[PDB]
Amino acid sequence: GSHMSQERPTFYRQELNKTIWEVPERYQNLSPVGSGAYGSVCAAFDTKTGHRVAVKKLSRPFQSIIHAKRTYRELRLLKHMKHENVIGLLDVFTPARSLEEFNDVYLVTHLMGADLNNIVKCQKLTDDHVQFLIYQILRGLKYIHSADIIHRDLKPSNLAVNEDCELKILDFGLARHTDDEMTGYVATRWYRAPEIMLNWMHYNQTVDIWSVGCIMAELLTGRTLFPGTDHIDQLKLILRLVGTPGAELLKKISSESARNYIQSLAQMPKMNFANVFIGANPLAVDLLEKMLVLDSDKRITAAQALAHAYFAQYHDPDDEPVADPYDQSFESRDLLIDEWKSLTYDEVISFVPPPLD
Repeated sequence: GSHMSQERPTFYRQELNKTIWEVPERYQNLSPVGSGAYGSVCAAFDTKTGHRVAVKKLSRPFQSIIHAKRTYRELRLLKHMKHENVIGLLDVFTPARSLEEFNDVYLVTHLMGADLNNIVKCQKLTDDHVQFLIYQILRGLKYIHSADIIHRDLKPSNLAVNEDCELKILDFGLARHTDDEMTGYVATRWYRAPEIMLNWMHYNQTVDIWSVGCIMAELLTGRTLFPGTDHIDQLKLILRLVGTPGAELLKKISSESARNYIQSLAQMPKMNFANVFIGANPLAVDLLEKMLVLDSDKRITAAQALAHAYFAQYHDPDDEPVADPYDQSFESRDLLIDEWKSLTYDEVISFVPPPLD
């Protein structure tokens, strides 16, 4: 038996954050929470499940061809990610009755309550919290990478945490397929892998591992590991810890006109990690040493990291699932702005509500 017919939900309008929000009657009790450059966010009561959700309104998704393509890609990635430690798409909708009426896009996700920044300011985390937090990031990351995707912007504000210390990776705005000639700018300075900052090489998924290292270091010490004030300070901060790279490694990671500058620097050896993270669990220190290396070919992977002894209390190889490969073929097409928009419209319309369990 098949459905011949579909019933559009009933929508209602109200003013929130200086604009009219128009959402299905399914969502009630909307109130603003978050503000960002691209879309305002409201908490809401999801009458379908009885749980609180975040509703993000996108009003500039197709402003330009660049915006439009990025919106399409991001929605496909969002629709793809189904994993406990990765943000899921509970719903996506538009009030538009047709493609011609289409502009605003609303995304609905779980409302977590805090991000990792919040958590850090409110406590010094125990080694157990750290184990469990980083473990979950890595479990989510193994899944994301197995989809052939690089997150590219892991940082505390992109990590949602609840009261029970459960975590989800947020924000796929900058995420890309590994095989891309990378577009988009990762603006985050403190958590960004050196090879990305140098903008010289086609980098790999281990850029996200670097980020995890910076985050873990920060959870252990209670302060940002590499809080550079600019590109130069950021570099010197990093080389101080990890030691200046051999000449060979240099060739691959920087342009000559950068390579030359680096060499211009006073050379420094790799620091003793135990002294930087004094009183940290020795296993944690060992793992940091495997993450925070300049050579991306030697950097430990997510799947490897999960099997590291530091996670012995949590590691379950039978419960660390992988994804289907993401198909990025449409993103090689050269399309006009309206065509990227029509494609996005298709993705919104074809959205399949997750089952209730």
